[PDB]
Amino acid sequence: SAEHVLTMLNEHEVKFVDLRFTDTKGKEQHVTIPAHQVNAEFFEEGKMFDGSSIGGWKGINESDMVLMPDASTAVIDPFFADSTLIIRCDILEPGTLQGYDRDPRSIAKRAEDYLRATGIADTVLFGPEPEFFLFDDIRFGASISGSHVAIDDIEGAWNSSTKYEGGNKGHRPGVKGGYFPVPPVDSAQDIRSEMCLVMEQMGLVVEAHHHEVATAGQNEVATRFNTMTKKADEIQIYKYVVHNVAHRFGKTATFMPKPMFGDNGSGMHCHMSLAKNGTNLFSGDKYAGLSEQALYYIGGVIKHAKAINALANPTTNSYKRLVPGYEAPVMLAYSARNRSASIRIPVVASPKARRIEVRFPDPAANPYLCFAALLMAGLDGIKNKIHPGEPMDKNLYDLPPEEAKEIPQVAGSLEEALNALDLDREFLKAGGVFTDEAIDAYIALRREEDDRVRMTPHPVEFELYYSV
Amino acid sequence: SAEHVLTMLNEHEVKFVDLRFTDTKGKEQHVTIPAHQVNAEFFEEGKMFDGSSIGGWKGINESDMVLMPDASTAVIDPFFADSTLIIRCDILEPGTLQGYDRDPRSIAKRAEDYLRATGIADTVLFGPEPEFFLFDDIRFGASISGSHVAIDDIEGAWNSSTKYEGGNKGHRPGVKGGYFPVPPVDSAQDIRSEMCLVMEQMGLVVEAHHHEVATAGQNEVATRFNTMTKKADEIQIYKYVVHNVAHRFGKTATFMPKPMFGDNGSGMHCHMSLAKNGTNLFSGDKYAGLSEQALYYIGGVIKHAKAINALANPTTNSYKRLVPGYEAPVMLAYSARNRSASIRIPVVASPKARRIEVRFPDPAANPYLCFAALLMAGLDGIKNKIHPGEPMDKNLYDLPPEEAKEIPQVAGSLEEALNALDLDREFLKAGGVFTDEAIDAYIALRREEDDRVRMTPHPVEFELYYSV
Amino acid sequence: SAEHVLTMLNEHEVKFVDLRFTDTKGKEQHVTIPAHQVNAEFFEEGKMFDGSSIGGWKGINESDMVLMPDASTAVIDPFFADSTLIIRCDILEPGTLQGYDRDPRSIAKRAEDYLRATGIADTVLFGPEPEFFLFDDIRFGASISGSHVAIDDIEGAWNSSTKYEGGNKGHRPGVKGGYFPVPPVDSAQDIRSEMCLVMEQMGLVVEAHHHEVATAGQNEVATRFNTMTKKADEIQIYKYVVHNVAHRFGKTATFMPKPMFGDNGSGMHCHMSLAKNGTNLFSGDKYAGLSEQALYYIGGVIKHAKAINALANPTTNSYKRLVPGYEAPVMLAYSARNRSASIRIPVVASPKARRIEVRFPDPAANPYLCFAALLMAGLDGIKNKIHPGEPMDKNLYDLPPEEAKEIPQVAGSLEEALNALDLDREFLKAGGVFTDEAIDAYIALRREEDDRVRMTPHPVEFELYYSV
Ligand SMILES: Nc1ncnc2c1ncn2[C@@H]1O[C@H](COP(=O)(O)OP(=O)(O)O)[C@@H](O)[C@H]1O
Ligand SMILES: Nc1ncnc2c1ncn2[C@@H]1O[C@H](COP(=O)(O)OP(=O)(O)O)[C@@H](O)[C@H]1O
Ligand SMILES: Nc1ncnc2c1ncn2[C@@H]1O[C@H](COP(=O)(O)OP(=O)(O)O)[C@@H](O)[C@H]1O
Ligand SMILES: [Mn+2]
Ligand SMILES: [Mn+2]
Ligand SMILES: [Mn+2]
Ligand SMILES: [Mn+2]
Ligand SMILES: [Mn+2]
Ligand SMILES: [Mn+2]
Ligand SMILES: [Tl+]
Ligand SMILES: [Tl+]
Ligand SMILES: [Tl+]
Ligand SMILES: [Tl+]
Ligand SMILES: [Tl+]
Ligand SMILES: [Tl+]
Ligand SMILES: [Tl+]
Repeated sequence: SAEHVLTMLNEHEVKFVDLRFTDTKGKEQHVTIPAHQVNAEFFEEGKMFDGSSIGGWKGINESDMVLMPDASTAVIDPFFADSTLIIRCDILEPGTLQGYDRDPRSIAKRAEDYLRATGIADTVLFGPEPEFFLFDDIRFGASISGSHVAIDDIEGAWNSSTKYEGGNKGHRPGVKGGYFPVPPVDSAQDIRSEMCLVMEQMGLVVEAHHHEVATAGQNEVATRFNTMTKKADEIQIYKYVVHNVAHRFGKTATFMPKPMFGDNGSGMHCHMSLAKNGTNLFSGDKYAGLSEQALYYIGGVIKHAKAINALANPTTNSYKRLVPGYEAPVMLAYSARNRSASIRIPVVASPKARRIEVRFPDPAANPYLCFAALLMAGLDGIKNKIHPGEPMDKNLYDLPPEEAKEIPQVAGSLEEALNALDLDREFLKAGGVFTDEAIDAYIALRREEDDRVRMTPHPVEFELYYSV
Repeated sequence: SAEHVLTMLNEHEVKFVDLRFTDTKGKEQHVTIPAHQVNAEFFEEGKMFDGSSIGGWKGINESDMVLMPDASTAVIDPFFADSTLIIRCDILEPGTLQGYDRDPRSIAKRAEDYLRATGIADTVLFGPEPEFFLFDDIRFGASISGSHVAIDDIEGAWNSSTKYEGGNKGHRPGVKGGYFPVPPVDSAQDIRSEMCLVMEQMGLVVEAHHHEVATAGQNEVATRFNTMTKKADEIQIYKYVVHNVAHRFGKTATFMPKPMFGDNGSGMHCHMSLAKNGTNLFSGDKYAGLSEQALYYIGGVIKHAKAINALANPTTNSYKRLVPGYEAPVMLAYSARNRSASIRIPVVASPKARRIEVRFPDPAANPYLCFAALLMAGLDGIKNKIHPGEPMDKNLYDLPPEEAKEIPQVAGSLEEALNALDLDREFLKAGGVFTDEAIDAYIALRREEDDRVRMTPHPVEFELYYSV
Repeated sequence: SAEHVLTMLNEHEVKFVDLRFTDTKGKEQHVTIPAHQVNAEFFEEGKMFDGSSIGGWKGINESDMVLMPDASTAVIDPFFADSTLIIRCDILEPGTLQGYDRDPRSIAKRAEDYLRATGIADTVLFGPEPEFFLFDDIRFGASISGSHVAIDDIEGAWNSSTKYEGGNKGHRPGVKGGYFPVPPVDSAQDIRSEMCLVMEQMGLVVEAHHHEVATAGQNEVATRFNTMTKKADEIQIYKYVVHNVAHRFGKTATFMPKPMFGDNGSGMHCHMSLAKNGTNLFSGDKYAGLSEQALYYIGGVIKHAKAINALANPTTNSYKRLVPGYEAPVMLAYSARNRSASIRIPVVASPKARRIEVRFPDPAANPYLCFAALLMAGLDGIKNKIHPGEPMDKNLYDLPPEEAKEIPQVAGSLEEALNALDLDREFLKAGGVFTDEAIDAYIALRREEDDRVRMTPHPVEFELYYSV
């Protein structure tokens, strides 16, 4: 906090302070202030901007907002050359100092408050498992005469034939085979561990690291859960460390859900549970150790899944991952074993660790809005005792049409998720967490992104239709 | 001052002294003298030149002028290899030692004197927000067979498709999107902070630093306000540090108003206020906390805007920024919210900080002449109680022809600004600040620059007319 | 006419008929119809289109218009591979069959009618002297990262140093020196004569051909005068032959007014005279053999010059030619000798050949609208006895400020010419020749072209301002 922060300034001879926050789409933003500009004043009323310059926050008249430093988030940047301290901020409306309707962090905080207000529980626990890719070269573009994307990495199976200037060494993970081969097949041990050390120096707690399924560098660093809002902060720090350590090693990292057709996409499973006075409200006598409270939570998520998709799978690319695969978590059902089920129930020893894992989210999701939406849906399931029906332990739709298998599924496109969010918005507006304008603003930003993809001719359309 | 300067010579074992001053166009100039040439004599009567060699100062007969060191400006150069002390100078006429009519610094000082002489206030406060671009490669030329300009930077969105020799890393700001993404999208954190540290070592006080809106490296370092003339000095030091730190990092910086069509231009908003005995003469009971004195100041600026343009937007390029955009500050009106308004009224807490922000200036402007012109116009607004009319809080001309929206606007071209300055020159000649010859000399220099642009075929004219 | 046309179809075994017309900007357009589609019907009511597809003619609702073949214009295309007959058309409104307000050809015809209606004369004679350039290679472009134009030709003086694959032969016209050197310096004798033979095969009458002043291929083919509308038709045929013969010889021709800075631009002087019952209404007892009727004509042109500019110099490029040169015809005065005068009075033997030469037009001008505007202005000079004042036989403004030499001049920019046309529109609306919508539509098209040039950074601005 304030008192502590002034200490860190001298302990580390800090020269600058990097004010950070997240935009509507979920991208961390920043502005730097010299250390000498930090004072008593600054902490109680923050510093403001010429904001009319950000996206989905742009009001023609009322362009000015306030940056409120959260003294608890203070952490040293491990990359910058001059000693600089990062301080996450909240965006508050001037004078009122209440907390901008469109500020994703404020929204997540409101949802945490509302949890307590309803007395259903006092804390929400989140454990995302975000995956990513490390490449050596990424090129792309689109103009009137065409479009293209070219991915390249030393691990790419396609390079088995490539001439290298010191010789092709040839130990690389094949398609869907990068799982756990030891080095030299796995070329990222040193890279992943650096990411872990740095993540920890930034307040995160690492549980594990490993290469993922896809060829061409899919990797993962598993970090420990935490309270909802703090965890979304951690996700932003996580992405920052990944992006920058990658950069510092001559790589380029991406959190895109599906960079390649034919190999694994990157997902962000979300483990969750509620608690009250140190008791796990999700352990009980019901299915797999679940409380009935947990089942209503599930029911809520299943009822509002398509709307949640607009936040957990916010890109058109997200829908290229959530494609009728067999492992692809698209079926709106729960199970402890079935992998077609978008909600896995971790079979676990201690009741203290009982929870649910919503598998459909991907890393492109704004952690704040996605996490909050998951919660609000779960709470609407509890407030309204929405029974999640029976578990789907049998086997996926590849167990094709048995009754056509008309099991509820996730949105099949962004346009559809956006639609769902438009209509099914009430559960989010509860407790005044999400406002209509906040929701409409979001829908509009994403709608223009969807347009670019729907309007621009796709390379495959030529393969399919040029000789029509 | 003199006494102090002789100290710095020994404290830093200074080997050279760099005499600096600014030409009519606003470019800092210099000549170096060995430290041993500094003495008692030098400070009281300066050292002179073979001046007939400078532009707009060139008189065929009377070519000799005097360089008068201002001992208060002494500062060490942070780039030069041999210890050298910079000393800003004033250009005085020989014998009389009065202060050259065409010397921009002398002109700014005369305007500060005149403020006090009229007793309207004792000090003028200026806070420019100059923006700039950092590129990797800039090429251009014009000959009988053609013309061309090619800009290139690692951040340029157009490079998303470029092959790089170690691989394209791909994290770059899209068009109009370089605003606040954290690194690696923002590639200039280390660069900006170095600029800040150095600026401070040169007497400036930094308030903040951040990437700007445009792709391809638009950046900004916000420095604290100061008295008019001292601030124009600071602008020259600011440009020097930016240009040289950029150079030292393998970049090239430009303060051009509009290097690229389709993305943000660089502006130099000017925050201003007057004061007397430590009281802010701009706080009052009127609109948004303004005094009536502030409104008359505004009235003056609006009345003489087109003439001020000739100094605040002195290039033909300036007019490619001040183009009917929606954010483009071209409407001669004041408002606390409306962004179409070329004069924003900072909505602020403390009356101590009340002021106005004239948004149309750009960095190509000679800080001295531009600042002085702004003042002289404001004073003519006060001396003559020119009511600024009513505020324009409604909404910009994109709120097209409602009455054709015949709101006063800034000059639409340099030729027009020069014209305005020609005719509307009286407010500048007040107090003998600006002389006719000084003004005519300036108009002529700029007029020949305008000619080159008006006379040389433009690439786009071929796109438009070759098949005519 | 109709009867004759059906003859030519069999005499030349015509396979196709090319329907041609001119758009608002002045570019010839076409659509091809098989010869078998020509019949009785076709001539009396034409064939129509899905027109909503043309520029400045685009009405969202009422998109359909009629193509009315003018049987007198029938001529064989000398380039097309299959025998095809060209037939110029008029654009008429459906049902009414009256003649589109925005059809440039209809407008020229209305102006010829109006001449007769006022009884001032029965025929208008026009003799344009359009100049052009023949290049070998022309490249240009503009994107967010830059712009460029590169001209190249075997005659370009800059190629004196170029390595050619069979050796540089070295006989080329220097800057401003391509005037009349005999071949091999003049490399276009064969090219020009082919153009002449073809022009004649297309109904034109050639008076002379020669190389022009500029290096890099400026050339000219002088054709005989003719009645106003027929002459504008001839100009379109002229441009067609030039463009296509050039193409057929491995060259590329342009009618741009000023492709290069530093050498001659291309102009289109317009010789004019009026007649009644075979008598030249311009010969008289007044100045240089002129009638007083001729002087009033001149007066009219001088009064409405800036408005006429919007049609005779319709491009931003046009204003790079009409630049204070000494030979540059920018002064609104008449003279038999002075070359600063934009209106030369040909000193000639026979009274039968007395006329005036308005020198400021360039080839980018829509011949119909430009010619019509010249006439309408001259007629307004006659109807209102506007005395042209006294002749300017002395010497040009290079005979600088003698009284500042406040002689009327042509528009200094397109924006200004467009302005003039906006305000000074009445003389054109006379006789219902030009309608308001027709004029406003034109002004809008050109206004968007002016925008591209005013908004796009110019290469020279970097030369001048990058180090600002
Ligand atoms: N209530 C809870 N109790 C215990 N662990 C939890 C709870 N809520 C969330 N978690 C989180 O489950 C996450 C880890 O999953 P993991 O299976 O190791 O990832 P991956 O198999 O995708 O590499 C951790 O972040 C873990 O701490
Ligand atoms: N009278 C005044 N009182 C307080 N601040 C002033 C006064 N006059 C000018 N200023 C200046 O306003 C300027 C800063 O603006 P800023 O909004 O941070 O820039 P940007 O948003 O363009 O990055 C500073 O240079 C500030 O010190
Ligand atoms: N009334 C007229 N009587 C005679 N000639 C006329 C008349 N009106 C226009 N003309 C035209 O003047 C034009 C020629 O000019 P010219 O000086 O040979 O061109 P250039 O010197 O530019 O190569 C011809 O097209 C000529 O027929
Ligand atoms: Mn995983
Ligand atoms: Mn998992
Ligand atoms: Mn800015
Ligand atoms: Mn500002
Ligand atoms: Mn000629
Ligand atoms: Mn001529
Ligand atoms: Tl900005
Ligand atoms: Tl896995
Ligand atoms: Tl995965
Ligand atoms: Tl010199
Ligand atoms: Tl800007
Ligand atoms: Tl000539
Ligand atoms: Tl010419």
